[PDB]
Amino acid sequence: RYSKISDNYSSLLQVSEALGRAGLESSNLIVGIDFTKSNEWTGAKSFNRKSLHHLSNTPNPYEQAITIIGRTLAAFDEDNLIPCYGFGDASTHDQDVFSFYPEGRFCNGFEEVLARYREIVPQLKLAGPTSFAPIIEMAMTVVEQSSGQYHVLVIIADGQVTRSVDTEHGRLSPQEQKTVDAIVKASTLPLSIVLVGVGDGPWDMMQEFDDNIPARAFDNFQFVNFTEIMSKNKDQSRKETEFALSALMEIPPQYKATIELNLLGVRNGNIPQRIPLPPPVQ
Ligand SMILES: [Mg+2]
Ligand code: NA
Repeated sequence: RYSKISDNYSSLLQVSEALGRAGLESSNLIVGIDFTKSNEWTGAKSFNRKSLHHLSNTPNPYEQAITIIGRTLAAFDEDNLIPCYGFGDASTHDQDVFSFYPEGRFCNGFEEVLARYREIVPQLKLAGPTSFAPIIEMAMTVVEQSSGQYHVLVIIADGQVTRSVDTEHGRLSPQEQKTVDAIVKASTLPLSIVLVGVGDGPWDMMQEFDDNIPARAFDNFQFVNFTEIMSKNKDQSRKETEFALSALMEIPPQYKATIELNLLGVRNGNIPQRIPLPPPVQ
């Protein structure tokens, strides 16, 4: 489907212009980066047995995804300010997020996101387990504090939310419970959530995860498999446009939904204020 569309898109500029014609207006971007220890081994097939957070003269999958999404959404970002958070390292585990800059200061453009990411990475201790509840709750808090301006939260991760050891008997983990609850509660705000999967996975459980999210006033969640798209044997430009479209094609409909439900521009009033930890760096 996005493959069929991308066959006509040679640049991210075209994708940006298409999003605009599709109704997307002022749109803000929040980025959350997975710093769990599994990043050390989920690059076995997709990244030459290197860590997915390996730094070098070629971008790792996190840097690549940030670049494509950032370049595509930049045109809609009026203040160019991107709240950016890490989670899953030893300072946050599955409980918190940390801001890329102290005092929760936002990054100035995706270029600063990328630069600051490279500074932070060598100082982190990767940990776990995996929950997206803190990062989704952080995004909720930012949306509320902005008085309901429309945000897209892009979570880039190398593994699904941690499951129960007794998952075979239908039991949910607290990580699953809180993450699903956060997705549902986030639908009371003008907020879209895109989960970008990098690395080997496994990601075969995501369709089912999506299907099992409880009913919401609008569908505010998308999963996109970066690795599967970028592993196709076609030109770089069209792998990039396919990924951009696969991640963002549904953003303008979702935006329109937040207007129809009168979520846009208002405070919900029921949103706990999550506080980001400082970046755990020198
Ligand atoms: Mg992981
Ligand atoms: Na913004």
